[PDB]
Order: sequence, then C-alpha cells, then structure tokens
Amino acid sequence: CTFLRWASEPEHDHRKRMGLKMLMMMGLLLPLVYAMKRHKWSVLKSRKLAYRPP
Amino acid sequence: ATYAQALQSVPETQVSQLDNGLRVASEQSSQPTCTVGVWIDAGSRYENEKNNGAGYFVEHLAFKGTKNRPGSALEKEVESMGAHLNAYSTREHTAYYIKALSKDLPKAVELLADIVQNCSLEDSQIEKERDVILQELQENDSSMRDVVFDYLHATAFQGTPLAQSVEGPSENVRKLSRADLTEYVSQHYKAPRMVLAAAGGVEHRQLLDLAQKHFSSLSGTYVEDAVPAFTPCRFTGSEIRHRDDALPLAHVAIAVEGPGWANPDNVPLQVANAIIGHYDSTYGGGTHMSSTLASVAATRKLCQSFQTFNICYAETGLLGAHFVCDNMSIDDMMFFLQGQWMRLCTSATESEVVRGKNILRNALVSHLDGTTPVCEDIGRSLLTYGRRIPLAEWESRIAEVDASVVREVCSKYFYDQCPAVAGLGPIEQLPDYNRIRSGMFWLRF
Repeated sequence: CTFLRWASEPEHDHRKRMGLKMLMMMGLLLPLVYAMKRHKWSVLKSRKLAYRPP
Repeated sequence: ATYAQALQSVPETQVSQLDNGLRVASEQSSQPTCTVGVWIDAGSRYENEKNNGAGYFVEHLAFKGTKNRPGSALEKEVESMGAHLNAYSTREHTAYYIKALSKDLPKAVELLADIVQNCSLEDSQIEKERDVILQELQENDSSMRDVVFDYLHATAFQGTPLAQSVEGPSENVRKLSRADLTEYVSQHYKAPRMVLAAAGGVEHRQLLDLAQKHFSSLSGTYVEDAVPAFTPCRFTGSEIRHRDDALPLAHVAIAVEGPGWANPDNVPLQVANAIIGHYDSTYGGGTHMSSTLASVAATRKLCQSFQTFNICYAETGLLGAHFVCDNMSIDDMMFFLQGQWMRLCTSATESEVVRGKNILRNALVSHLDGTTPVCEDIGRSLLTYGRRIPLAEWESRIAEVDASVVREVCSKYFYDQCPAVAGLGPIEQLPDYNRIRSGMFWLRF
C-alpha cells in the first residue's frame, strides 16, 4: 500500500518539503506585509477630524 | 573700490553692557536720522496655555499710557518731533523702535524707557483693548497666508509652546486680566534679556550714557525664584487640512526641520533656498527665470505665487516653501516643488550654486539698507547670535559654500525627512500625506 501510494504520488516527499518551506515563508511574510499595511494606513487610522462651522 | 573693499569699510557695531545687564549696541553713520529700539526676548514661545496672548496684549497697551505720560500725551510727544513709533511682536522676540532725527535722541531714549518699564496697564484701557484684539483676530482670519503659517506652526510643533499663535486663541484674550499681564511684564521685560539698539546719526557714547541715566532702574532679578527657562520644542512631522471650497485660491505650506539660529548650515540652506527662488503672477520674468520651479509655473500658469522660507528659531526651524495656486494645480506643484528639492539633494551644479550665492549676497546687502533695517538687524542678532555678524563674515561663509556643501546639507535636512504640510482652501487635490512622504525620497538615488 505504501508503494502504491508512492506510485500515485511520486512528488509526495517533495510536496511536503515545499509545503514546509511555504509555511515558514508565509509565517515570516504575512506578519511583515501586515505590518507594512498598518504602517501605510496608520495615517488614516489616527486621522482626527474636526467641524468648525461659522 | 571693489565689493570686498566696501565690506571691510562698513561701520562697526560697538556693543556695551550696563551693570544691570541691558546690552547697548549702536552703529554710527552720517545720516541725520536715527532708529532706536529695545529688543526684548518675549514672545509666544515663553507663554503657557493659560496666558497665551499676553505678549500681544502688552504690545497693544504699550503706547496707550504710562505712569509719567498719562496717555495721548505720549503720542503728542512722539508726533511733535516727527518720530514714527512702532512695535512688532513675534513668536520669539518683541521690540519697540522709534524712528526719529539724531537731535531727538535724548528724548527718544527717554520715551522708550517709559514704555518698557513704567507702563500703566490701566484696567479701563485693557477693556477697551480687549475688543480691538478680537477684531484683529477676525482680520487675521481673513489673511489667508497668516492663517496657513499658523496652521504650519500648530501642526509642526504640536504640544509645544511654539505651536501657540502670537495673538493667542480668541478665548484667552477674553479673560486676560491685569494680573496676568503684570506677571508677563515683570517676568519677561528684564534688563539681561533686552538690547537697546540704535542706528544712523547715533553716537555710541551718547547711547551708553543715555542708557545709564534712563534704564538704570531696570531689574535683573526674577522675583521669588521663577526663572522662565528655555523649553526645547519637538518637531512632529504631520499635516493639517482646513478645506474651505469657498475660498478662491488654495494655500499650501510644506516645511521640514531646519536648523536654529546657530548651526551655520543656515548659510548653505539659504543658498539652496535661493536656488529654488520665488515667483508671483506679476513678476514679468515669465518662462525665462533661472529657477526651474518659477519657469515651469510661469510656462503652465500653474500657481499665483510661491515663496520659499527659512523661518528659524533658537533651536529648530521650519525650512521649506509656501505656494498659492488654484484647485487643479496643488498636486502638480507638489510634484515639481519636491522634484526641485531632491535635485539639490542629488545633483546641484556649481553654476546654480554660484547663482544662489550671488542672490544671497544681494539679499543680505539690500536688506541692511536704511536705519530701521539696521536697527532691527542689531536687535535681532544680539538676541539670536549674541553678536552682530559683520557682512564680511557673511561673505566668507557664503564663499565657503559650494555645490558639494549644498548637496550634503540638503540631503541632511531634506532627503527622507517627514514634512509638516499645512493646507487651506480648496485643497482637495493636495496629495495625501503618504504621497508627500513618498515624494520626499527618490528611487533613482
């Protein structure tokens, strides 16, 4: 059964390896890209308005 | 008689100092007139939020009445000898100067002594003066350049005494009683922080003995212990937009941190500023002015008037530009104006640096023409630098400025520095602060 599984999915080992690298890259990137988004948008998030009609 | 020969022939700025601390400084010449004034170190910087506006009120009430001259009598003495009495109060300095003939020097110094010292501060006149300031506040509200610059100061030095306007919020001026002003006078109008200046047909010995016989009563102490210290002011790069679409024209002022009165980097930066230049719709240079921004604005009829400024305080300044343009030009100048600055931060040719040096020399030598500008220069320099900078020293510092120096100083003050944008009017097209900050750095460099 294990051999037939290899026959159906020869890339199994490399698939899991690339998945590991993918997980680590997203765990490193997604926080950083989110930090960049917060960095750029923080002008608008802290934006304070005021109304001064005559 | 070449330029250099004339520079080392300009009269000196003899400076003295009485025992109390009042620095007397004169500058003799041959003119039959004179300009004598007292430059105090008062201003909106030395004012807490509770009493902001005290300096303006005191300046208003200065010429109204004195203990010796009850009132209009002072105006009568000033007018009888043809003198023009004036006063200007800023965020750092407050000064009174009398423009009078040389023969009327003994009387003019006496008049200035009475104002700065024995000021009446009558409550009835305070109440009368309260409304005038309120009206002047609306007048200044109509002055759109002034409100834009006050927005600049408020949004740049936020949370610091510098953000306070000179006139003060139109709530403090409605509660400033006699008690608040008297503390201002007794706490800021002190002899050590005072410069008695004069220029024209003035004799330094005469000015010294007049000061000795008049201003001797000035005190140098600070009551119980209260010594108003110098509070360093933070510069917080920010933006403020008071969008009022009814206004015909839009005013935008953008400035980064410039140096203080010290830090000779002013001399290069001013040259850099001179390279950017200044334009108005009624110039006549047209699409031929050497300044790239001026030529572009004239060619495309972009703006109505753009002017570069180098407002400078004791420890920090606002160095940048202020332009007045229609609704569909605000972004475009933001592209060009920034695009100009970075050019000086990355590639400043020696030719334009020489041009800026010549423009700066012309500005300095022309601004010191006339007794009143000379007196103002003496009074301001003694408070800012502690000594009047001779024009020869200015020439030397300008000569040492070259292309590399301008590039270095601009990259040190302009490149990748958060600005302090402030906009008023139909400023919808004004780029978002992120866009401006992005424009503050170039991806080629």
